[PDB]
Amino acid sequence: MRDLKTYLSVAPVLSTLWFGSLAGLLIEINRLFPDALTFPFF
Amino acid sequence: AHWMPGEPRPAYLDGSAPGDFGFDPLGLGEVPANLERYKESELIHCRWAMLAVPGILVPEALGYGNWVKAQEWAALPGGQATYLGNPVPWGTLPTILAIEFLAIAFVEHQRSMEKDPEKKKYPGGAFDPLGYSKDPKKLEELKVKEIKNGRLALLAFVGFCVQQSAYPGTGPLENLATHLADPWHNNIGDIVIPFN
Amino acid sequence: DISGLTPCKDSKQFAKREKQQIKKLESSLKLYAPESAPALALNAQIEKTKRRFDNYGKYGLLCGSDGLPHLIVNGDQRHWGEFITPGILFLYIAGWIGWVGRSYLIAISGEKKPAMKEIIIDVPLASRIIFRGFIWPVAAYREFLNGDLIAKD
Amino acid sequence: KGEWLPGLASPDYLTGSLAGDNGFDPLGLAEDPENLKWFVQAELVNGRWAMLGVAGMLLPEVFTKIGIINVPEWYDAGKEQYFASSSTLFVIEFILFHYVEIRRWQDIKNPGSVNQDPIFKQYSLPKGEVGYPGGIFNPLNFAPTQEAKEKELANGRLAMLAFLGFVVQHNVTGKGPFENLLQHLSDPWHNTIVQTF
Amino acid sequence: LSPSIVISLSTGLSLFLGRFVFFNFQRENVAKQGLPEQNGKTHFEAGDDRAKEYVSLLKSNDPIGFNIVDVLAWGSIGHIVAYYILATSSNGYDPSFF
Ligand code: CLA
Ligand SMILES: CC(/C=C/C=C(C)/C=C/[C@@]12O[C@]1(C)C[C@@H](O)CC2(C)C)=C\C=C\C=C(C)\C=C\C=C(C)\C=C\[C@@]12O[C@]1(C)C[C@@H](O)CC2(C)C
Repeated sequence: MRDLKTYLSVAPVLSTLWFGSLAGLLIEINRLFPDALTFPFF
Repeated sequence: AHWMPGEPRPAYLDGSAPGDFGFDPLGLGEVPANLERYKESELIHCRWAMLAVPGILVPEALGYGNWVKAQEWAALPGGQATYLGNPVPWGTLPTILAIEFLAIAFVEHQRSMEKDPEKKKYPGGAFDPLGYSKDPKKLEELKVKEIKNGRLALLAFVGFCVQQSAYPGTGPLENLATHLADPWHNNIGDIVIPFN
Repeated sequence: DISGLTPCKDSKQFAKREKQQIKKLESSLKLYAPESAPALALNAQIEKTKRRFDNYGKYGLLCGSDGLPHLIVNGDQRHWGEFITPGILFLYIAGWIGWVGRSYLIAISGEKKPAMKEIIIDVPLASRIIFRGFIWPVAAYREFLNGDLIAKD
Repeated sequence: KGEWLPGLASPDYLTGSLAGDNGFDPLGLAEDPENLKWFVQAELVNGRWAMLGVAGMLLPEVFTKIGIINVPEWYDAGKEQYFASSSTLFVIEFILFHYVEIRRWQDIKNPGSVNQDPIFKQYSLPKGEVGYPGGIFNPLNFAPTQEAKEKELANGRLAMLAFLGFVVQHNVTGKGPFENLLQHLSDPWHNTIVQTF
Repeated sequence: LSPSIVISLSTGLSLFLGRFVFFNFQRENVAKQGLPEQNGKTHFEAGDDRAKEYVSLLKSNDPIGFNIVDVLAWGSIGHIVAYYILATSSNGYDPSFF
C-alpha cells in the first residue's frame, strides 16, 4: 500500500512497532528465563 | 641498523650517532636539545647500570650477599656493612649517607656544569687514560660498544629488579641456579600466569 | 568468600528469606481452593521462587549479613558472570545500536533534504544497515584505524 | 569469481581478483581497500591455523577410536603432564611467536621489508605477494597458482567452521567431534542438535 | 657523636656545598628567574615602595659573591638536616621490614 508504508516508516509508528516487538521479546525472555541476576552460560 | 626492519626510520635518527638504531616509537627525541639531554642521560644510566651489574653479581658469587642482603643491615638499627665479612668502621646509616651525598653531589654537579654537548657525554682526558680516544675510526666503534653493553646492562638491571619483585627474597645468581637445575618448570611462566 | 560475604547456597539468611517469601505466598494460597486457578498461579509462583533461590545458590552469588545476593564487579573470574559477561553483552548490543544509527546517519547524510529521512525512516535502507552492526566491533576498529570514525571538520 | 547468492550482485570492492572471491560481503566489512587487504591476511592466517587445529584435534581422534595410536581428545589434552610446565609452553609460544608474527606484521604493512635473515643475511626470500611468502615456506616448491590459492582458502574457510563446530560440540554436548560423527551415523534422525536442547 | 658536633658538621658541609659546589647553579637560576615581574615590570618598578631588593644586606665582600642571605639559606638547610639526623638517631624506631 503506497503512502501507508511511508506513514509506518514515520518515527513514532516505527518506534512503537520496534519497541512493541522489543518489549515482547524481553517479556517472553523473562518468562523463559525469569529472575535472572547472572550470566552463567559463559 | 634498525631496531625493527620494515618500520620507517625517524628523520632525526639517521644512524650517525652511536647506537642510533632508529628506536623512537613514542616520539620523545623529536626536538634536538631534548635528544642531546636524552643521550647524556642514556649514557649516565648506562654507565651506572653496567658498573652496577658487577656490583650485583660478584658480591653474590663470592662476597656472601645477594645484592639486597647488602642493604638489609641499614634497615635494622644497629649493624654496619659487611664489606667482605669484616665490618666497616665508617658508621652505619647517617654518615655513609653524608659521604655519599657530599661526594656524588660534587662529582655529578661538576659534571652538570659542562656546556659542550660532546664532553657532556664523552668528556675524555682525565676520564680517558690509556689513550683510547686518539683514533675516531675505532672510537666510534667503542662508542657503539659502550652504548650496546650499557643498554644490555640496563635491561639486566630490569631483570634484577623484577626478579627481586617476583621472588622477594632471592638474588639473580640464585635465579640462574634455579634455571640451570630445572630450566623448564622454574621460569617466568609461573608469574606471568599465576596459578592463583 | 570475597569482601566478607558467605555464598548464598550456604547463607542461612538467604534460606530464611526463601522460607519467609514461601510462607508469605502459602498464607495467600490457603484462601483459594487447591484446584482453582489463583491457587495454581500461586503454586507456579512458589516453584518460580524456589528455583530462583536455588539458581542464585548454584551460580556463585555471594550473600551478606542481610542475606541478599551481592554482585562482585571487581574482576574476579568467579563473578565475571555478574558484571563482565553481561557487560560485554551490553557493549556489543549497545554498540550494535550506535553503530547502526550512526551508519544510517552516514547513509542518509548525502541526501538533498536529509532531515525527512530522520523522521521517516527508510525501512529498506535501515534494514540493510541494521545487520551491518552485527559484527560492528571490527568495523569500528578499522574505522578508528582508517580515521573514518572521527570527522576532520 | 562465482557468486554466493545469485540474487545478489558481487560488490564493487570485490573485483574477483582475489582468491576465494565469491562476493560474500553482505555486512560491508571490506569496503575500504585497506580493510580488504588486512582481512585477506586475517582470513589466510585464521584459516591456516584452523586447518592445523582441526587436523590436530580430529586426526588424533580418528586414530584413537580405531586404536592405531591412543592420544587425548583435545580438551583433556591440556591437563596431561608434559616434559615442561603448563606455562613454560606459553613462555616459548610467546618468545618465538612474537618474532614470527611481528615479522609477518611488517610484511603485511610493507611487502618487501622483511625477507632476509637477521643472522644469515644471504638467505633471503623471493618477492612473493603478501600473505604468500614462499622460499623456505615452499620447500617442495609447489607453485602458488591462483587455483591453489582458492583451494587453500576453501579448505581454510571449511576448517574455521569445523573448529567452531568442535567448540560448540564440546560446549553444549560434552563429547568429542568424531564421537559425535559416529553418534550421527548411528541414528542420524535422532542424534542431532534438536535432541540435545 | 655529640649534637654540637652534628650541628657544626652538617652546617659546615651545607654552606660548603653552598659556597663551592651549589653556588653557580643557584646563582644562575637566580639570574634566570631574576625578579618577580608584575605585568612586565617588577614589584618595585610598578611601585609599592616596599619590595625593593635590598643591596645593603647583599653587598658583602667575597671573591665568589657569597652574601649573608646565602649564609642563612645554607645553614638553615644545615641546622635542618642536622636536627633531622639528631632526632632520627635519637628515636629508637625499628623499620622492621625483615
Ligand atoms: C540500568 C539499571 C538496571 C540494570 C542493570 C538492571 C538489570 C536487570 N534487571 Mg532491572 N530494572 C531497571 C533497571 C535496571 N535493571 C528499571 C529502571 C526497572 C523498572 C522499569 C527494572 C525492573 C526490573 C524487573 C521488574 C525485572 C528486572 C530484571 C533485571 C535483570 C534482567 C534479566 C533479563 O531479562 O535479561 C535477560 C537478557 C536479555 C533480555 C537480553 C537479550 C538480548 C537479545 C536476545 C540479544 C542477545 C544475543 C545477541 C545476538 C548476541 C549473541 C552473541 C553472538 C552469538 C552474536 C537484570 C539483573 C528482571 C530480573 O530477573 O530480576 C533480577 C526482572 O524481573 N528489572
Ligand atoms: C584459527 C582457528 C583455530 C585454531 C585452532 C587451533 C590452533 C587448535 C589447537 C588445539 O586443538 C589442538 C590442535 C590440540 C589441542 O590439544 C589443543 C588445542 C589448542 C585446543 C579458528 C578460526 C575460526 C574462525 C571462525 C569460526 C570464523 C568464522 C567467521 C565467519 C562465519 C564470518 C562470517 C562473515 O565475516 C564474513 C566471512 C563476511 C562478512 O561480510 C559477513 C560475516 C557473516 C560476518
